Amino acid sequence: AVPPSLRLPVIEAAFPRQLHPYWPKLQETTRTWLLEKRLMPADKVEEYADGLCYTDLMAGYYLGAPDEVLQAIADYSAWFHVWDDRHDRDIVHGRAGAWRRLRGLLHTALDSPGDHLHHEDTLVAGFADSVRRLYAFLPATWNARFARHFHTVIEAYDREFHNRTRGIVPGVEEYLELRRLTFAHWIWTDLLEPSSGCELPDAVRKHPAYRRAALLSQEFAAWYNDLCSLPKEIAGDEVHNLGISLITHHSLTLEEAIGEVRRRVEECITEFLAVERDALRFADELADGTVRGKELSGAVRANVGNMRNWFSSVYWFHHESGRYMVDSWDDRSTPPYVNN
Ligand SMILES: NCCC(O)(P(=O)(O)O)P(=O)(O)O
Ligand SMILES: [Mg+2]
Ligand SMILES: [Mg+2]
Ligand SMILES: [Mg+2]
Repeated sequence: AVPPSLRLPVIEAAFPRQLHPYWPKLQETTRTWLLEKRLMPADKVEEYADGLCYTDLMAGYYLGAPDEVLQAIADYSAWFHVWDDRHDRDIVHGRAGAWRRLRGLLHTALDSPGDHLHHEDTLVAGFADSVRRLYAFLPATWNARFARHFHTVIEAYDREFHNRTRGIVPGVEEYLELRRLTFAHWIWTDLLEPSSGCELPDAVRKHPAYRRAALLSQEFAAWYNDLCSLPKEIAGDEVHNLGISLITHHSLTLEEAIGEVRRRVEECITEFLAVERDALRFADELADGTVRGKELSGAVRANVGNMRNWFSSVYWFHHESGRYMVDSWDDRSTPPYVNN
């Protein structure tokens, strides 16, 4: 089971895990994609890819997604972790120019992914393949919203690059704002929509209950990552972690900061339970007797159900994934699955 310091009894009792039926094929298809797109060396794909559990993380989240939608999401999620690793290595090795050029290419490819499917930088070509596929499911209005959100994510990664190269730890509130962008809260929230087959109108997805449920699902996922990834992040000189901000700016000991992060995570769960009632009541209200109302109600219900599924998927991912097993590495500062 889960060690006491990381255990969340409410998740275990009230957020039962779910798994999408396409998971076995999803796992192998993403492994093949990482190999074919040269996002990881063949030996590292064979030794670590399945053990990283990226497809499991998505298959526990976007329940009900069409298989091809889930495949594009899973490829994107694996890509997103490889990009996190590249960013980290560029920082560690002082590759400011390589990072700046990658950042510019990602902004361009995000707006024009088809143009970049055969780019010489394999990380850019793999990004472009996953994004072009994500852009084929819903109207171009959704694509434009995904792009606006991801442009903001890329710039948050750039701010992290500057923080780490200058040895700056953000303040707590600065960190919490930044973390909604580096974790890509609004991208995961956008991806609920192709998974349930419907672009939600602005009036629906901006309803306060939908917005707050979406926010709390992501805050839990990001801050539980902070709690569980703290050991590897301290070992890797990462500065972006709520516990690190608390130690640096509020004078907490390691133990005190861990307890504070845990309490904030636990409160996300019970705040989510309150707002979920309101979001499901809104879903009921959307079912106004019309065909479109039934469609919107069902989509909102499926999306809020997946906001709930994110809690359990993220919880178990952190205990299953090889990504965080720092105690097993020869060099605690260099995870074996990254290209160093
Ligand atoms: N979400 C991507 C990877 C992370 O969660 P990880 O802790 O590096 O796995 P980050 O903290 O960098 O956001
Ligand atoms: Mg990271
Ligand atoms: Mg990161
Ligand atoms: Mg982390």
